[PDB]
Amino acid sequence: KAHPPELKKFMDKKLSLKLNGGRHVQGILRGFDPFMNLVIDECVEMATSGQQNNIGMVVIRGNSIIMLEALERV
Amino acid sequence: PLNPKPFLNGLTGKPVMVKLKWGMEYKGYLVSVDGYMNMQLANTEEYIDGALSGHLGEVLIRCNNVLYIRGV
Amino acid sequence: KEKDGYKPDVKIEYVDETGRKLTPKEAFRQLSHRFHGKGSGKMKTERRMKKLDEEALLKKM
Amino acid sequence: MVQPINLIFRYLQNRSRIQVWLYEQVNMRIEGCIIGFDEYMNLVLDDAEEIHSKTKSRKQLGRIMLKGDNITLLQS
Amino acid sequence: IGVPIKVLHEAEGHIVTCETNTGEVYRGKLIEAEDNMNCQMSNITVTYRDGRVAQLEQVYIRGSKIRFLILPDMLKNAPMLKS
Amino acid sequence: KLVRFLMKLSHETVTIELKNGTQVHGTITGVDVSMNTHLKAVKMTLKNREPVQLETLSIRGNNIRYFILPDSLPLDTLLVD
Amino acid sequence: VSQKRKYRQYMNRKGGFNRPL
Amino acid sequence: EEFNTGPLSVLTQSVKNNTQVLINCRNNKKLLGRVKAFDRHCNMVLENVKEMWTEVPKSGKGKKKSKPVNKDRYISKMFLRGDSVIVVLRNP
Amino acid sequence: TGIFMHGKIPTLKISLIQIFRAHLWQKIHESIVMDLCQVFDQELDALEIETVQKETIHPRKSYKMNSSCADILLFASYKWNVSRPSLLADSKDVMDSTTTQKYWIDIQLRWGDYDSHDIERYARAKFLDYTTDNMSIYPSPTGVLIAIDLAYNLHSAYGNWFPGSKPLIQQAMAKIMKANPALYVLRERIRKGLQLYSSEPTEPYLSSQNYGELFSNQIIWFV
Amino acid sequence: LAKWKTAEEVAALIRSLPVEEQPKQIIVTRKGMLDPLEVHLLDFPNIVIKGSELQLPFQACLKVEKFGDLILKATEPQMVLFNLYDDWLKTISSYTAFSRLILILRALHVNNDRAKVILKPDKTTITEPHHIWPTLTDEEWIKVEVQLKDLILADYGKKNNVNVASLTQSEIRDIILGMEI
Amino acid sequence: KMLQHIDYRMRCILQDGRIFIGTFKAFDKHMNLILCDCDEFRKIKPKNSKQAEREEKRVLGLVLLRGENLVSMTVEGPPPKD
Repeated sequence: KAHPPELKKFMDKKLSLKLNGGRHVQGILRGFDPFMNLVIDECVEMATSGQQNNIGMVVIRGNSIIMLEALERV
Repeated sequence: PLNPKPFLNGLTGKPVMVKLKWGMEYKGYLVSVDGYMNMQLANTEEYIDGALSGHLGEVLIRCNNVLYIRGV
Repeated sequence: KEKDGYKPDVKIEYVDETGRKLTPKEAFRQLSHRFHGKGSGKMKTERRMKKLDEEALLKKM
Repeated sequence: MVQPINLIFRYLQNRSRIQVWLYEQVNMRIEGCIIGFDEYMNLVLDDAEEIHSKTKSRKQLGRIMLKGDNITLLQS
Repeated sequence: IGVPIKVLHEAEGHIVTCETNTGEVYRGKLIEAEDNMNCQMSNITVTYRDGRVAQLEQVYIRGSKIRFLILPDMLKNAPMLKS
Repeated sequence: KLVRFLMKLSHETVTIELKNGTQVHGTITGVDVSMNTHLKAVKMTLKNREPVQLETLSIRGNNIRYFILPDSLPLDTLLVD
Repeated sequence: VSQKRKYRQYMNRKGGFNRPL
Repeated sequence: EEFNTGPLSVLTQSVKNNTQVLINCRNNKKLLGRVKAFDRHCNMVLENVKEMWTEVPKSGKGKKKSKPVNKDRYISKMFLRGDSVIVVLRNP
Repeated sequence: TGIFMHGKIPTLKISLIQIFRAHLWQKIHESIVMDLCQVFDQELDALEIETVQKETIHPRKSYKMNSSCADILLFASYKWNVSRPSLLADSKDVMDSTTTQKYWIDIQLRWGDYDSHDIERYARAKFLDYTTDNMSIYPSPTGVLIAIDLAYNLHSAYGNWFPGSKPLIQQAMAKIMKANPALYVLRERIRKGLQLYSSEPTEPYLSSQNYGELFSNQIIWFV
Repeated sequence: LAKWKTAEEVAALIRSLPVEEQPKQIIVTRKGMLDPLEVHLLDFPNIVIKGSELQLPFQACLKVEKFGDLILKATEPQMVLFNLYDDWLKTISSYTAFSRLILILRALHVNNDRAKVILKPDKTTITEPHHIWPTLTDEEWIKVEVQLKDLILADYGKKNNVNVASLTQSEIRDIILGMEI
Repeated sequence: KMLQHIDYRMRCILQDGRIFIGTFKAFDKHMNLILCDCDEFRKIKPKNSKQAEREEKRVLGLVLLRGENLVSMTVEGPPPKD
């Protein structure tokens, strides 16, 4: 009965994820599941050390996701 | 080519070391694994932070607390 | 006979209502009480209940 | 329109290397190549190695399987 | 889907605030609020545990990481006193 | 299911230690299937605080670390199905 | 578990010579 | 059937024999005691448990100078909720 | 009691009366029946038994030696495959071409003297006599008889058997003669009557590897 | 008369003491004592009377001025009470307190005056009237403990025709307890 | 047993120590709470203090509390007239 999180507003958008342990990440959304695990293109890591770390396509478990901010205008 | 419950199928009886999320480690021959992947280990020795604090015997390790499983 | 084939783990134990294993002499006394349908006197009742709460107080600390 | 399981599907179609990061243990990271997983997202990984970032230590592991509700990320 | 999730269903498009598991609190106006308390909100200020203030015009917070949700007392009267 | 053993335990004066260390000593009144424990005549000591007398409490069932039952409990006639 | 051994009466029964259940 | 071959065989082989198990719980209190019963969640109702944990006197000097002491308390009958179980261990 | 005295030996008579005072024979027989019924209750599911019934034995049946009656009644919920009557110790037994639903158990205590202390033969004869007896009422023709010689503390059964009954009865009887309170009281009374006791193995004098117990909860004193 | 007299005196003390404080285990240093105890404390079968394969030099107390002077000057027999651990129960464990106490007793037995000067590492430390041993903290206690241990081992090596480095920790422990290797 | 506590002035303890008191009006199967009239506390909570009984306090009004962060309940006073 697990409905998907309502995120076609946020598809192909530049979002900054907040992750669990005070962590942060940035990237383009590419999809989801009903469990809100997000797949991300052009992922820049953006740690608290201050230097920005690009990766690319990553997958983030939805358990660890605190918030999405759409940096791009939806 | 090898999925997780086939993997734990592959190592019921060999010595492994399962690492908890809380930093503990457990070395021994594991006996069995359920659907939730609770673990039954026999002949266990508990490695706290890479140094063993004791031989312990037979332990049940609850599924909500394992971090990984390592085949040694 | 073509018997089944197994080991029966027969365990015979005598316990009180509190789950404590019962001594053989006390077990026999309780058997006799239930058999003759009658019990002890007032003074012995007081003595045994006092011993029971005495052991309770001793072990609680 | 791709999914997370489409990424890990394509990724064990690649068998390249990835680094999983954990729930709240931000210094602890584990590098490996997935051999298999299914829907509880427990992952077996090829010749895994724990890297402690704040000391940059690479403790070798081997054939691993890591539990699903611990991961925060998988970076290629 | 019980009565509090129906209350946050009746808080859609309204001024709402959410305090989060880490301690950040988010005061804005909601856009979508689902069964599992996921909240997509707008015109919103973020207050960290630092005490600082930030603003951005939209956010999407996950439901299980919500600590609680300041609702307006527009909803305190109607109609859930039959509860 | 062992929680069914607890809802047979109505009107017992048990203490409950929670995950926050708070010891709650009181007569249990109701148990859910999720161990949602409703208590009365409550003496609750939140730990690192002085204990407070309260007339009624309702602990959520997830937040229970353990129970503490008294000496006088017949569980051999309670854990049967 | 263990149950109290259900016993019976021999003397001063005021009943039939045979046994009750 | 498979009640007696799974990983909970540590518990259903210890409740049959009524032997004592050692439980490292989540707040690192150690429960030694005999399982009266358990279930899927390891909600173990236990009899005669020694609950052994560690303390320090927590800066009784004012200069933060003390050594950890082993404290224990006895509980007669408990119902340990089994989420806080980390490990259950049968005795050697 | 079931004791038979050949000639009048008044001293032995008074001694035996003192030992068996307070309906001890009846108490022993009743305790043994109840313990066996408890074991049958424990293993009912494995033995595919419907229920265990405490047949209303006559109160004097314990020492009614001329006749007998059934003690325990096993209701099956099925028709078992029973065996020809063979000794409890007979490992090899053949199957009797019959099946039954009700299975009766009889317990017979004896006070065996030197001449006739053969439990195997006594049980065999008593079973083959009572089963054919006209005054012995048994619920079913198929059942077992277990004999206990108190004087020599021996045990053996003879009648029919169904799968599992043999090992169950073997181990039950062993743990019985080991740890039955009634037989314990009888043995203690016999020891006291004979004024024959047993010694003890001194004490594990506290050693350098044993002193660690000194600081346990138990309060200890050094003199 | 003497054996049964001491037995009945200790039995009377046990009787006077409440049941809660009554022991369940009594270990006699002298092996020729347990049997009269077995006879006399029959009324309290709940206790276990045993002998001690190890002997504690409790004459060290008599050698000490306080207990010795009190015993010599006590005209009337009495049941004097003391606490051989000054306040060590609040500082260290009971087992280690007992180990320190027996170390001190054995050191005094082998060499009283030398043991006294060692027990007082300096002449400024004092023992309160309600105390028996000088008030020392963890560091001084450990230093004096090792000093007394080395003195005991030196005496043992001098008297037993053997060196000091050839005994393991098990041997050191059993020797200080009073065992013969 | 919670329908015997509706519309009360309930004292709900969270798992951080952030205490609420307000109108226990609606609850859920997860014990998601809806509380009107609710105010928050951290440090001192009243048993007639020597200084003042209510500081470390904030106005919030009506809250939806998620049941994941919730521990206990206690009524502090009878419900008001309105």
